[PDB]
Amino acid sequence: DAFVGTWKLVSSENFDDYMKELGVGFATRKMGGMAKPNCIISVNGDVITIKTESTLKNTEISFILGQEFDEVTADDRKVKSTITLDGGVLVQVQKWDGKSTTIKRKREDDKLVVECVMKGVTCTRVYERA
Ligand SMILES: CCCCCCCCCCCCCC(=O)O
Ligand SMILES: Fc1cc2nc[nH]c2cc1Cl
Repeated sequence: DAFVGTWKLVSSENFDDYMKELGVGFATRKMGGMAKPNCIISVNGDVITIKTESTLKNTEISFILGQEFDEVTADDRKVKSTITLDGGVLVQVQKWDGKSTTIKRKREDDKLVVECVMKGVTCTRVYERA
């Protein structure tokens, strides 16, 4: 849809703080902090795939909107994830150990804007088409 494409990270604010609030240790925060991943989003019927590719790590999720799935995150959390579409925004929630974080992906002009929230910390990442 609006989301399908190959996207490259162009900007990020507060991602270290976000990773810290998730419990990510220093070595992994250091690897994530200056990573400039690509995000490849595709759809085949009911099934949406999001690949995230960077020099040191590749991850992938495939899902159906509104159906919970098990996910291993890039920082090795084992989470239960659910993704829905709300007003054109893809809203992902991850739940583990009684905690939750939300990742919202939205299309704005030329950009794919991703907002990640954990407790009082909000991170914003912007991608542009590769
Ligand atoms: C190898 C570096 C891994 C860094 C671990 C980061 C923690 C996972 C949070 C990912 C939030 C997704 C944001 C996005 O799609 O831009
Ligand atoms: F959040 C991330 C997720 C990733 N998955 C693969 N490489 C990545 C780099 C970053 Cl920073």
